[PDB]
Amino acid sequence: FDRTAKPVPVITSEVTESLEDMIRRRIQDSNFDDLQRR
Amino acid sequence: SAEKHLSSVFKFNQHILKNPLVAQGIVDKAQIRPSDVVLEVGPGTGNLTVRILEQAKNVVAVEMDPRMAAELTKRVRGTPVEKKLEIMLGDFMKTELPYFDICISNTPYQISSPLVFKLINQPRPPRVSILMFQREF
Amino acid sequence: WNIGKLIYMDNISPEECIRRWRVDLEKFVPYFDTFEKLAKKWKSVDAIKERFL
Amino acid sequence: SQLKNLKAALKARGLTGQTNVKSYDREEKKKAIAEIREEFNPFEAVGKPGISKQIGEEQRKRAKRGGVIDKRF
Amino acid sequence: FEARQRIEEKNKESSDYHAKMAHIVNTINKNKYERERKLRGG
Amino acid sequence: KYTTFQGSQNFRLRIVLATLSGKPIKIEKIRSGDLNPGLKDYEVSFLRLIESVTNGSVIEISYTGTTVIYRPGIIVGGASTHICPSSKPVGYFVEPMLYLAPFSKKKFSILFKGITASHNDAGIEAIKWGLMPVMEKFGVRECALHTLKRGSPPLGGGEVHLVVDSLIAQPITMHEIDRPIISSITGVAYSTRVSPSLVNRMIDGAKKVLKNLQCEVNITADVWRGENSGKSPGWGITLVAQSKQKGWSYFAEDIGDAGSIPEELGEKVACQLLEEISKSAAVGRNQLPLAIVYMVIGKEDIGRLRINKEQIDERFIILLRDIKKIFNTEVFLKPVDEADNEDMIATIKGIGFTNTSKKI
Amino acid sequence: KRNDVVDTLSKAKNITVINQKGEKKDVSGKTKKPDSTNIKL
Amino acid sequence: LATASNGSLKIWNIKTHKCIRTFECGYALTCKFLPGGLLVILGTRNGELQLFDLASSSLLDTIEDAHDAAIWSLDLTSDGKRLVTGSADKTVKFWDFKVLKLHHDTTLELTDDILCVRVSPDDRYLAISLLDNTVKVFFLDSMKFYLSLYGHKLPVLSIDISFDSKMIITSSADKNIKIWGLDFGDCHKSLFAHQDSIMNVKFLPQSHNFFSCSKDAVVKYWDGEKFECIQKLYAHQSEVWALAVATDGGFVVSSSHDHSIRIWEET
Repeated sequence: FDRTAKPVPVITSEVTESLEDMIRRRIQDSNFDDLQRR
Repeated sequence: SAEKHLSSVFKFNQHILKNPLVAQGIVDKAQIRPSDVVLEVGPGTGNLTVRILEQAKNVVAVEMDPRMAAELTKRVRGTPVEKKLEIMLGDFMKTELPYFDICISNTPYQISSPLVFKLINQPRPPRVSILMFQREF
Repeated sequence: WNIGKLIYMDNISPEECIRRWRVDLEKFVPYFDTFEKLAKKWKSVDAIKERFL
Repeated sequence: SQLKNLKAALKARGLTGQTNVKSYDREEKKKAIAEIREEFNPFEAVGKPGISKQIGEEQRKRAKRGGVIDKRF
Repeated sequence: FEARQRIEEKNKESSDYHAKMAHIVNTINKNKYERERKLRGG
Repeated sequence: KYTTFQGSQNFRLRIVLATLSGKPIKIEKIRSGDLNPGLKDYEVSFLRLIESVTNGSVIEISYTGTTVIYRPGIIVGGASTHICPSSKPVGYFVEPMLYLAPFSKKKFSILFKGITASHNDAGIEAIKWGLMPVMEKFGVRECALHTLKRGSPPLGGGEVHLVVDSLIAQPITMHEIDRPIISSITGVAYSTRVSPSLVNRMIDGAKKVLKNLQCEVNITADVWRGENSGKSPGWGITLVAQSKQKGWSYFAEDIGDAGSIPEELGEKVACQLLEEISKSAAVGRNQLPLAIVYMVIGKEDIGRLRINKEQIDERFIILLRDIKKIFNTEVFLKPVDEADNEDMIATIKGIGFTNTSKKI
Repeated sequence: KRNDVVDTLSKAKNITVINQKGEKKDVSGKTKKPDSTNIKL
Repeated sequence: LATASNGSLKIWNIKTHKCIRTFECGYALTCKFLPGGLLVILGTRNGELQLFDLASSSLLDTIEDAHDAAIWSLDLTSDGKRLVTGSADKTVKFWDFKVLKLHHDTTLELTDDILCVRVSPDDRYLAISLLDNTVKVFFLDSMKFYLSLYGHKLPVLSIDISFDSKMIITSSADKNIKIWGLDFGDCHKSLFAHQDSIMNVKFLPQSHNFFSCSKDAVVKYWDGEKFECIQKLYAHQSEVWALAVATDGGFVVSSSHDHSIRIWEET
């Protein structure tokens, strides 16, 4: 049978590793999406 | 200072093609081997100098306008092909060229016809050279 | 000794067959003579000039 | 708190600071990077039991006519 | 768990179908070892 | 009941020939007298490969491992991965699949893992440039072998992908009664995890022998380095004699061991190929079995292939006897009218084989 | 913006300049340049 | 132990730590013992070959024109019958001892000077170091090219061959010690052992472990299998010039530009 809604994700280690790599890569370049004074 | 000397030698005061397909054809005709080395001239943005970096062991590029060369450096800084790439300032006619197995470059049309005979004269010339010229010439 | 007959006479072994009118395919590379013998046999490239252009 | 410990752990293994200091092999450094990364993740300081589900999905991830029947002893 | 596998499977077959149809509508209206050279350098 | 065979001789072919014919076979007394009797690991792995590409087959291995009963199914194919044991390279497993690819329900996309070269088996380039051209001559338009990794012995680590897009009812009837004229010599000299200088040195040795010829010589330098060079350093050379007039090829290949001189290998392999031509009339020996089988499974029509007397050896005899036992087809040889050479013409009637597994 | 360029030519090491005489020099203005004895001795 | 220096060679007993005999010699670059320690053979910068008999306390015979250029390196076979000379003339000359006198047998031309010459203990292979940063290994018996080693920034100053003979270590002015397998010529791994160049590197006998000495005056105890430094030893203020290992391997002697020679003994 099919399912109506998107299943809730699980934070497995591979997803954690992939997420952490992106976080590390962003800070290597200092590419930060943060608010600044106008 | 180093900066004052650089300003004196060049004041730091060319239109380029954007269609990639012809550039791919230019690369295909050269058929550069990994063992073989290439001399680059007037590299410009470095969209062409990266292609030769992809298919050649080593690349040394000579640019007319020093600013146009400098940004080419910034493009390659911190890249695997950074070691291979080299840059030069001042016209190729003027200084002895490093020995190269093929000539691929964006030759200026003013020096294009002079360029070819230098290749013919220069000992150990490239076995094949691919260049862009004016249709009439 | 027509070979065409000898091949289908299962009683005669192939090694017996080959000699009269004159090991395992799992080895793809076929049998060859010793290297030094082959090298001498061809110090010239004659006997094949017909095959090549 | 945690940042102080992480700074100390990197400094103890020499992962931070000046390299040209005047007056550790690289392979061991990568081992330290692996150790500090796994040590400083409490979710995967240690978290309470049951907060992660990893061994669950992995078991699930592990979970044609005719075939060879091999009677060889 | 089985729900997620189905979503992935249904996504895959849908993508494969549309790619095939893009080909059919394309058709109706050289070197097989080139990538080896790139893989040589590593 | 079952067509019975003896020993491990022609193990892959007898299984393949059974699969193409659909006739069940029994192979018995496999290494009965040996200290380690029965099937080897790589032969067992080959049987598993046969199952992955067929459906409905029944394979029985005896309690002692010295007898195999094979009841073939239909060739269905599909995408799968095969791990080749270190005892044999990938070519051991790729070669039999070539006999089956054009006659499957679905395209084979088989991914092979393991060592990619040996002294005793077909190498990659032997498959790619040495047998694959032959299948093209027989009607297989689309077929390719892609090397995702090279793995030299003993640790291997190579990766090769076999893709045969062309599905055909049966191979075209063969008509080749002339000696193809060699137009040029090509080849590939390859190395893994080592300096490029070695590849240049094999080419130097091969060129030394073959420079005396009148035709063009161009050997590719295939140096593998980095992550993609496998787990073991190694090197080898393959040469191919090409006949562009009718797309015929002759090839020799070998790899270098520890203690071997790169130039000597180039000289030997150059000194190897030039023998296969002298022993060949229309096809070299190492692709003859592929050619012979294809004509047998052709349309019910007399195909003609020219062979040299040097090619009719014990290998050729056992091959034909195996075909007759399974297909009942006989290969007839007639003299050529010429006196310059002593070649033969092999005339084979096809059985009218058709790919019934494929969609229409 | 020329000065920022000029500093960029100074930072990278693989840079060389030709004078009007044809000599091969670095950006700083100094001419850019094994011995069997020195390496063993 | 024999200490070769400009204008002076001396042979010192380890127990005494003092000279037994002293021999007048030239600007010697390479020093070697003949089998049994009876005689000492040296190579000058001029290129004249010097052969001393320790018992005699005097030179046996000098061959002024044996070699035109400086004898950079010298090595001998285990039997000692065959002697190989590596030098600046870019030709390797093989010398055979005949009753004791030295006679030239053959010369092998090379494109580049032989900075270092090493012969395997089994005498199956012979290694040549060149200023071109390329190490050429020849079968000693057949005198034919076997394999090559590339990639060193600067010429390899020292080559050593393991007891098992499957291993070749090459130390260079590149300041990286590289570990090359003989069977196929592959590099298993490369070590930046010393900041400055590693003048000499030696295998501990009957072990894959190797000693390294460099201009920074360090002596390091490195295992090939582990590829890491077991221990680090500093005792010389100035650069250590050469390192010699005992046949047992129990003790290793090192000499430095500070004119102080020190024995490192295994405990």
